[PDB]
Amino acid sequence: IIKEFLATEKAVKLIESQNTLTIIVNRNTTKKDIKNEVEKLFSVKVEKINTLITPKGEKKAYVKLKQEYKASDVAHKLGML
Amino acid sequence: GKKLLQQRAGRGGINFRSPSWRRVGPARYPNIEGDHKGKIIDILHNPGVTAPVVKVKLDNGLQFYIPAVQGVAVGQEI
Amino acid sequence: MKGTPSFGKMNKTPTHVRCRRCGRNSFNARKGYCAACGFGRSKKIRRYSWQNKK
Amino acid sequence: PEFQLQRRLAADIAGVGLNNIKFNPERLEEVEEALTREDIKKLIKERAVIVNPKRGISSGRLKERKHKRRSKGEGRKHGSRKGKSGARTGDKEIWINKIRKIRRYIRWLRDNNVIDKHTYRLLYKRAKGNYFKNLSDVKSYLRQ
Amino acid sequence: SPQQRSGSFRKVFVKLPSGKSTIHYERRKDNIARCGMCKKPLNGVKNNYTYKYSKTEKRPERVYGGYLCHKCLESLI
Amino acid sequence: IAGGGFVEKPLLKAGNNYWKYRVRAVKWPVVRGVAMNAVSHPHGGGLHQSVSRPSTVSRNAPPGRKVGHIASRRTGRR
Amino acid sequence: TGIAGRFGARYGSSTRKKWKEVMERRYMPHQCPYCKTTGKVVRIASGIWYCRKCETKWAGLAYTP
Amino acid sequence: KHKSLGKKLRLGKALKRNSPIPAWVIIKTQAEIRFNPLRRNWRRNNLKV
Amino acid sequence: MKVVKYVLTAKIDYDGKEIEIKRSFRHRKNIFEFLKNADSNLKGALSEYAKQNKVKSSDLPLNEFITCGEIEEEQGVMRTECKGKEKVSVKIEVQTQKIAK
RNA sequence: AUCUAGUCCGGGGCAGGCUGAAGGUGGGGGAAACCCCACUGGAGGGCCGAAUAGGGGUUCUGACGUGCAAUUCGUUCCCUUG
RNA sequence: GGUGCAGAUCCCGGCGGUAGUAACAGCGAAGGGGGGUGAGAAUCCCCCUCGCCGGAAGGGCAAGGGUUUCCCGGCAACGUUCGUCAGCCGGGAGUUAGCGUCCUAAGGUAGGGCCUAAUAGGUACCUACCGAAAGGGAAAGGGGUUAACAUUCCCCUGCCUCCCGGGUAGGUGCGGUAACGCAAGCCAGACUCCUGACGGAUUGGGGUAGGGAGAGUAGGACCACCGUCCUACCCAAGCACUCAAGCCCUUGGAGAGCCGUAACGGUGAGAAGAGGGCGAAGGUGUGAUGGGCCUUCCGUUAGGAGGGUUCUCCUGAUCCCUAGUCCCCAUGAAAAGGGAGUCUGGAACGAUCCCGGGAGACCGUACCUAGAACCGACACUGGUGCCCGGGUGAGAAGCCCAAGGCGUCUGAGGGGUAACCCAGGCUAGGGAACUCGGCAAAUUAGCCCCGUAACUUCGGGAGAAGGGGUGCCUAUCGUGGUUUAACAAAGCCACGAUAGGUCGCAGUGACCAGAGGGACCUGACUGUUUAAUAAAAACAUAGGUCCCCGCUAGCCCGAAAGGGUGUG
Repeated sequence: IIKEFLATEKAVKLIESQNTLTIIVNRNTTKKDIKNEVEKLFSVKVEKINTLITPKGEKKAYVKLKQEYKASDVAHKLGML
Repeated sequence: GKKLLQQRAGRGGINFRSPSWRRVGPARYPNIEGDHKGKIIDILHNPGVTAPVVKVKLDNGLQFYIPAVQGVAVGQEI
Repeated sequence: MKGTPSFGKMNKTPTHVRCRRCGRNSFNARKGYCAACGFGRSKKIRRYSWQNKK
Repeated sequence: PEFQLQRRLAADIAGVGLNNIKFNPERLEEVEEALTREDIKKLIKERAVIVNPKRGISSGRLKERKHKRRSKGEGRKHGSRKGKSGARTGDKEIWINKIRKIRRYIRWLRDNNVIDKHTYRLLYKRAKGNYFKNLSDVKSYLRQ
Repeated sequence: SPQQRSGSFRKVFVKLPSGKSTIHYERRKDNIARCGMCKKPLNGVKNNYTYKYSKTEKRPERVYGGYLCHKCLESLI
Repeated sequence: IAGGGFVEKPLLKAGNNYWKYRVRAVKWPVVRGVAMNAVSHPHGGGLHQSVSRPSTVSRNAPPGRKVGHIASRRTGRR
Repeated sequence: TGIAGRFGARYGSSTRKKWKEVMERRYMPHQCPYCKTTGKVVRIASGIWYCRKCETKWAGLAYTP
Repeated sequence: KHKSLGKKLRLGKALKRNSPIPAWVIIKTQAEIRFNPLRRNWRRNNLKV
Repeated sequence: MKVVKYVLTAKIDYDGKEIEIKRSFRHRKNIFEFLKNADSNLKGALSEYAKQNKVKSSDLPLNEFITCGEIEEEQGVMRTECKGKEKVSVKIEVQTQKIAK
């Protein structure tokens, strides 16, 4: 289950440059779909995701959106921009 | 004191087993009950044997190995 | 050589690693056994009459 | 007051070693505020980030020398060689070339009817027998 | 990653108009597939490190075409 | 069985001897004991290399002590 | 002495002479019992022989067919 | 690094945090100079896995 | 983007039918070894022609094709001829076009 | 038994040269027995040789000898397809 | 009543003296000037120059360390000096894969059973499973982008596995005599076969990296006079085509000889010669009117506009594939995973074809690979790795210089510099008188040619010994290779000789680089070993010789099951 919206200086470009999102979820150590989580929480289609294991103990995933969904909007809806 | 060199072989360690996987197989007479005819198909060398061996097919379809005997060739029938 | 170089080759893996039970990096992979947490050949926990001086 | 950033970055953007990179002794003030690869890229065109062209070994001398070496037998004498006899030239290779060239010559002679079959074989056997030594020498023998 | 055998030490500079030279690794060759009874060097079957799904192209139209030549085979039919 | 005239060709080289038993569990090369330390051989020890005891022993001899001439019918070259 | 010296001057001539005589019999041209002495047979290993015409493997001695 | 996620997969008390003391906490304690004695370093130490 | 290119259009002349093929080069070295033997090249080029659209048995059964003439250039135009045995010949024509913008 | 001893299994290496056994071929001397020469041939627990290619540590009882280090450094040796 | 202390080479804590003494040398590095920052500068930063390394101080890759990576701010210690600086401290950020996981050897375990009183004991048998980040094992690269990682993110080309949708060869096709060639049905089997899969030596052919040559195109250095050198000139995978050996298919018919090799050889069992087939590496098109490479100019915030990026040749890998041939008392791993062949049953729809569509767990992914990132208690000349330009030159030898890196193998400055020590160089004359001992040190040394004893195991000894030449330049010539290339010419290119002239003490000018000979003893030799006082005659050796023994043997080990010499 989704836990936070990371806001590093690296991330901010990605939501602009590639309309992706840096979101870190539980370490459930089993995923078929971090995908279908977002749309029931944000009504957005997914195009790709990936796997990260940070040394601080969290699990990061680069999720990018199809062009019909400008990721900056939902972030602005969330409220860091 | 410390046991003999002959004594050491009594442990059955690595230093005394053979790498028979590098060897062709156990060459003893396969068990038959009557009379059958076989043909030689191959001759191979077996390292720790000091004697060549033979691979022979059985008329009933069996694989086995016997020490090779003088003046016998592939394709001859036994 | 018997001096320092004898310590040289000592960069390879530890012959005893984290055994999952007692939290001691003392699992001899090579012997397929932990000499600390007892996991490997005793169902019971390895415990002795002389854990210390009496 | 340390800005390796710019110095390090330029090497990657130009694919050359760090030590071969220089800055303007003047424009330090307008190069410090570079923070991005974009910035270094923009500044290199503006000639703030001077890139050192790769140097090279000048070679005019050896051009003269090798030409001096080759044509007129300059220094090639046997009194100036470090290696042993066959070291410079592998005799086996020479025999290979030698045996090769004579054979294909007489083949061309046969397939063009220069000589007959029985002439060929006697010629061929001699070649394996080291009877000849040279293409000119072997070809000379043909006119007897 | 340590210097190994899995890949022929190739480079790139012949067929090349840009300016850049590097290295590549690629796995070893195959041969015509394995077992042994007639030990006959076969022919006429395709064996590449990829398989183009070419059905017959990798097998002769003879009766035992992919199997072996007629040197050691008349023991079955 | 094939292998006639097997040992006529001399080994000529301990290398051959080394690769003759490379797979057979014979311990190679064999090491004599009389020069060994007495701590690990019945006839070991001694500055003057000599036979310590008459090598022939009785049949009831314990294992690890039966060495040398074992149950010999006769000795000598002839 | 030819092949007897291919190791130089080592190991003793008497040993060499023994190794000498037997070796030629291996390389002395033989007669294939199956095809014929036409081609020459070779000793892959003790008991292993076939010329390059008969293609007939058979059991030989240690060093002779 | 081909660490087989037995040591990096575990994070925290294993493979984490030779950390400095939190700042504002120091203000609270008013302590002279606050430390974590558990301080270690890669060059001078050998973490017991 | 590449610059300068050599276009070769060879008109194949066999029985009745005239065949022409289009294929170019990149370094001015390709031409010579292309015509080094070209029998593998041309027959494959023909086989491509059959492959690309239609038809079989155009000039495939051509036997050993005797090389070609000698390549010639007057207005820098590489020209030569290649005939084979009988009733089989092909022409050679080369253009050097500057791609430009 | 991460060192060392040994073994087994699976892997990684030995820049360049030299020497030239067997056999092959052609000349030449005599019918012979066969012999000499030329080349070819490329076998060998063979030879020289790359500080750090790799190995060992030989003399300098050479420096250090409250170290570069609880066994080294520089010189100075022998091995290198087994 | 733990009871009174100077010790017990007492224990523990503090601090003495030797004392600002040793050391901060020794393993071939080295800095200098000018400017900046900041309180503070030999030590930090900017510029220029210079020296050193340069088969490693360079480049890329592990196990291990675990943030050592990057950004921002700092200096009490931490750094062998200092210090504005750092692998140090303090504040923040940072690794993505449809292109390890699977199987298996040495073996191991866990269970069922054979013993053990029991066992956390052994276990020959059976079963199940573990066992490689260099074994095998489906499939991608190219460019491009952040301070930080990338075959993973952006674009194009793909590609593989599986699953859908449509037609298509198919179930009912095909050419030739053939070698075989190809859009061949489907799914259930069942069996069998066929690389995967295995050593060393030696040699050829064919390739490819890297390089050079010349002209040309733009830029820089050059300059007392010449005009020369360097700079950039070039693009993968996949996709289409392609061939050199080898091995096969017809025809063909040859020896008193023919074919052919580098060599060995092939030849009536069909050689020769003709036609063909299967068919590496590579190469060529495409991808690629996109980028990449240099560069001109205008803009100079912001960007903007052009140019070219060619041609002809050479050598050339320890980097590949492809072949022969030799060696063995060594005969050089097995699975999974693939593919095919044959026979049975099934339904008629139906693909190993193409076209469109969909998907492809989880986890490894930062950095360093070592004169500062690992271990040796340290920022340690110890070890642990592995792999990879020119000239001179056989060379990965030495030298110097390319690429790159460094002036942190981290303390420095003064000086006519005493002695002395360690590294060196050189010494007239005598030349082993020193000396246990010629220890040390010296002398020779590369190469070609000539020439080479006694003895012997006839193979060597043997670079025995000894002698002679070796430079530079002006010409030449021969040989061979190479380019579409019988030869032969042309350009190239290597090699090997000849003549002539000429300089110096010196002509393997440095560097690199045997002193040799004779008599005798011992050990046959190569080999191995006393890590950290010993390398040898000590051990092993090839061989002779004897002993035991007919497998339920002999030999040896345990408590017992039995184990191993025994896949004999």
